[PDB]
Parts: sequence; C-alpha cells; structure tokens
Amino acid sequence: CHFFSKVPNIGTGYYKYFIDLGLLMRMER
Amino acid sequence: MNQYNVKYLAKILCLKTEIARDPYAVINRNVLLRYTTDIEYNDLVTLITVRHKIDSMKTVFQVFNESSINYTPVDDDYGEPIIITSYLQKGHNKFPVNFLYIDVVISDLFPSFVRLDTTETNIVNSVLQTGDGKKTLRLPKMLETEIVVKILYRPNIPLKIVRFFRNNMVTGVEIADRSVISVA
Amino acid sequence: SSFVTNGYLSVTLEPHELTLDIKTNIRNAVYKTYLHREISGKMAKKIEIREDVELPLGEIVNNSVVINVPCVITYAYYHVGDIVRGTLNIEDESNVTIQCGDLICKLSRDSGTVSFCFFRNGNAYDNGSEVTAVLMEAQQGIESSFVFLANIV
Amino acid sequence: IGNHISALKRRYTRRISLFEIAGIIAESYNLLQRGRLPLVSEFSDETMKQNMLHVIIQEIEEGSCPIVIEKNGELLSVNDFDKDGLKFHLDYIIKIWKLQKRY
Amino acid sequence: NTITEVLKDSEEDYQDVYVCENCGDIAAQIKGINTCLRCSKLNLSPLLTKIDTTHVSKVFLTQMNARGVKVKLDFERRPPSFYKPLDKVDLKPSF
Ligand SMILES: [Zn+2]
Repeated sequence: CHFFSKVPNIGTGYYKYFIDLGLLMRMER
Repeated sequence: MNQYNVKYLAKILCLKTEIARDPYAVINRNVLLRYTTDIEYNDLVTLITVRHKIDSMKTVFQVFNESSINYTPVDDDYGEPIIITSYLQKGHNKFPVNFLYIDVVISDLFPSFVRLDTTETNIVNSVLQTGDGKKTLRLPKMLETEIVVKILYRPNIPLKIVRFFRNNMVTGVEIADRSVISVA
Repeated sequence: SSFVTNGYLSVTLEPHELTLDIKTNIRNAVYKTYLHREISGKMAKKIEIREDVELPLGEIVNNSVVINVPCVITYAYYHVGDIVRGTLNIEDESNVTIQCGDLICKLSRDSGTVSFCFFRNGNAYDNGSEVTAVLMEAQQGIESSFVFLANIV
Repeated sequence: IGNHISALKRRYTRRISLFEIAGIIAESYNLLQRGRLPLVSEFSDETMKQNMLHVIIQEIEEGSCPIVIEKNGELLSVNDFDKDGLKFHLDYIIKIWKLQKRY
Repeated sequence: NTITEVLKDSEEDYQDVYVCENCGDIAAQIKGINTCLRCSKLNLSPLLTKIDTTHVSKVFLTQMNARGVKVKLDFERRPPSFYKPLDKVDLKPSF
C-alpha cells in the first residue's frame, strides 16, 4: 500500500466508505 | 523393541484403548488413572495387557520389530499388530524409536487434545466465515504423522480438526484448534 | 452497423459538484467522457440516462467520488470493406484526408499526388471536394472520430 | 446451527468503536470542507454562520449523514450502530474537542 | 489517512498521468492524444487509465524494466452496490 500510495488496512482504513446520494437527489431548487 | 521402551509404549496403548472405547473422549495424562498394564517382554514378540479397572475388560497388544512380523490374533486381541520402526512412517500402529527414547505420556509437555463431533465442527465452520459471501478463514496446520493423530484414529471417522486445551498462565486453560494436512 | 445495450458508465465527480446541480453535473461528465470517443473499437453515438432506476452508492477515492450512472447506449462501429463518402481535405504535401460525419479516411502516399490544393488519383479533386472511399485498415481514433486507411473508390 | 451462529455474528456486527466514528467524521468533514452541500434541516443563509463541526454533529444526530460504511459484508449508515455506543463515543469526542477549542 | 498523506507527494504537485493496462508503460501524449507507443507499434488498442503515485515509484519501476522485469497493474471493477434498510438492534442487557 505504501508503494502505490494507498490507505493501509489499519485502524480507520480497515473499512471501506461510500457516499449515499439518495437524499441529495431528492431535493429540488 | 528393548526392555525399556516397551514400558513407555504401554502407556500410549492405554490412550489408544480409551479412544477405542469412546471416540470423543478427552486425552491427557489423567486417563492413565483408570487403567492397569501387564508387560511380558521378549526379543521376538512382546505382549501388553491393558485392563480397565471398573469394567475389568482386557485388551491384548502384540508388539513386533519392523524387520520380523509374525502376527496371529489371540484372545481379546486389539485386532492389529503394533510395530516399532526405525524412522517415522504413515500408519496409526507404526511408532518410530525416536518417539520412545523417554517416557513420553507423563512429560509436562504432552498435550491435552480431543476430536470434535459433527455439531462442534459445524459451529467452527460457521464461526470461520467472514460474512462477505463465502470467503472464510483457515485454522493453523499440523502434520498427519504426529503422535496426536496416531492416538486419535478410528477407521470410519476421518479426522479434520483437533482441539487443544492449552495451559495458560493467566487464565488457566485456553482453547485452540488445528487442521490436519496429509503427508505424501 | 450498430446496436443498443443497457449498461453502467463510470464517472468521477469533485466535492464542489455535490450540490443541487447534481444531475446536470452527472450528465455533463458522462457526455464529456463518452459522447463521441472510440473505445475498444466501438463508439457510443447516443447516450440516454435512465432517470427511473435506483442510483448505486458512490465510492470515495482520495478527494473525489466515483459513480456508476446507468444508461442506454447506442453503439456504432465500422469494419473493412464499408463504402463511405466524405469531403476531401489537404493540409500539406503528405497529409490528405477525407472528413465524414463521424469518420476520417487516410489515403496512402502511393495512391496519388498533391499539387497547386488538388489531388490527382486519376481524376482532379479540389480541396474540399466530396469523394467516395472504401475502408481498408483500422487504427486508433483521434479527436472523437474513427480513423481508417482507405483507398478512393 | 449455522443459522444461530450467523444471527449472533450479525448482531455482533452492530457495536461501534472509535475507529469507525472517527472515519465517518473524517469523510464528512473532508467533503464538507471541499465544498459539498450540507444536509441539515432548516437550511438557510444562517446555516453558513455556524461551525462546520456543529453542522456535522447535527447531521449525524438527526439522521442525515450521507456516509455509508462496509463492515462485515454489510453496508451501514451511522444510525444502524447501537445508539448508546454512539452517544458514548460522541460525548468523549466532544469533550476533548472543547478542550482543543474546536467545538 | 495521516501516514497515507505523509508519504505522498504534495497535493500541489499533482498532474494527469496515464498507464497502459497491457504492458505498464506510461502512455505518452502526442498532439494531445494519449498513446502507448509500444502497443500501437504492435497494432493493439489497450486501455489507458489514470494513476496517482509518487515520482520515485515511477523511477523505480522504470529501472526495474531496464533490467528486464515487466510489471503489470490491474484495476478493480467491482460491480455496483446498493444500500438497504436494516432492522434495529439494542445490544443492552436485560436488567
Ligand atoms: Zn502498452
């Protein structure tokens, strides 16, 4: 991971994170 | 086969008798408290008689050297010859001389071990899964030729996992498991 | 010479684009990165965004977001032997091309000559004249257009 | 008997430690700092005069945090963890932030 | 994240760099077009993908290529995932 500039699977990096766009796309100007 | 290592082997041929009686017993030194042994030594065939105190049931083992084997069943025979070999080899009834230089069973380093039944095996397999599809972890390994595997042997029950009760300095006892891998 | 499929297109967005103008940014990015580009020997001539199915979660990578936009894609492609027609174009004595709606045909050097521009492959063709050609060999596309070594029919 | 162990492990999945909440806060704070749209209720021109960490905590508490985390082959929002553990860790974090002059 | 950002190049020194998924060469930019010269010479059309690594990594890999070792990188194309509601869990004891 250090060689390729990735986040080690240690501590906070032990998990994988996404972003849920459902609520944002349900808002209208 | 000499006049001393037979007295060491007679102790292993009480754990084997116990496992013959109940394939799911826990094996360690204390089992020897329930058996008595009588040894008749000879340079060709040695006779070892094991007796269960409460049941008064007898089991007779015939011990031969690897070179000369002349086996004929007798009363209450274990049903298979016990062989002392020069080197380590596959087989539950073949023991190298390397195993019999000292009294093995009563050493403080002899393990305490057991065979898991089907329900416990299912529990272990379920616990090993990672929950992400079918990916799973693996238990550490142990060779098929160890004395532990020789003691735990039944003709119609394949052995895949062995459970050890480790001595632990701070908690007393601990539980670990190992997987048996074949040797070519 | 074309087909239609349903598939996901991957795209990358910046945090400052995660505002009320989310659909507009998604559409603009999809068009910019897949509208008229040739990839794996095919081009996506028309792209439709479903707007009626659940959007999958976005993946956070460093400081950016990755989104799989579902779409219906109209793929078009060309092969050897196809007969096409396009406007001739000459930029120098060695580069002579034929421009089409979405296709570029390159003419081999040992086919004609350039003088003045004009082309003489047995007939006089003026710079900007319309000529017919047949594709012979394929190559890598450039500036959102097919590229093919072709000979004048 | 495998179903029983599977259910026990699924329940076990719901406990929350410092690493996970710290990661969620880090993701949300990075995205907000770099210019995304806050998802608080009563959003208005006054929302931009608050402290960004107050905004993040409010989004968490009212259940509008967009971050989704994958733990044991599942996908959890910050509200699918045990509630008491969330309160426990958030109390600790807010105390130490107040010591640092962030909150 | 702290160590990941410490070992990386400064964010202000970023630039777009492409790599050929077939042979691992840093694709050149000719007349504004990304192109892998080696694979183009062989009449191939490989995929060019963007990477974000340190300069010293590129130097090391190039020098390893000098000695004859070919280093090839793949990229993850995991299928999309969707969030589903989950029932509540308490986890407190019965007291
Ligand atoms: Zn290449």
